[PDB]
Amino acid sequence: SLDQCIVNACKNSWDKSYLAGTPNKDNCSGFVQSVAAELGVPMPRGNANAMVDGLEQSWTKLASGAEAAQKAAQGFLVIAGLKGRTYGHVAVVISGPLYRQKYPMCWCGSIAGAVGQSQGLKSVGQVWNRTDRDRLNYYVYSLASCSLPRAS
Repeated sequence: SLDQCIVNACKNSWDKSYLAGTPNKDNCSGFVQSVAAELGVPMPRGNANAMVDGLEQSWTKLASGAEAAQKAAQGFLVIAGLKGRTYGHVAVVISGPLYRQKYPMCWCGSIAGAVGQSQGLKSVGQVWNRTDRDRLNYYVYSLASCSLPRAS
């Protein structure tokens, strides 16, 4: 794919509650935490702003959304993130055609409701406001999370 393991982790994480009592579909940071936990990727703790701060300090940053999609297609966990004045947002980037040839497809939950939610059917350029989508950071983990295709 080779992002099938990541897509699977997204699907599995959608109905989980990383923070007890708070469905991940209603909590962007919790959703990403559950995905990372399933994949065995260490993550900074906390809300979206805190996670972005941690990723900024420790993870390789990609140059573009196009590169983000390519890395996800190679089996890497790639997080799109941007800090907010009051609330930030984070999302998992997956492989797929770029929206407006620029913005990669994603999975994310959000307390905002539908506008901040994507089950792989929206891009980061639809979830984030127009004044934010060109300001996103894309962080990739140092090792691929996905495995070889099935042997048989």
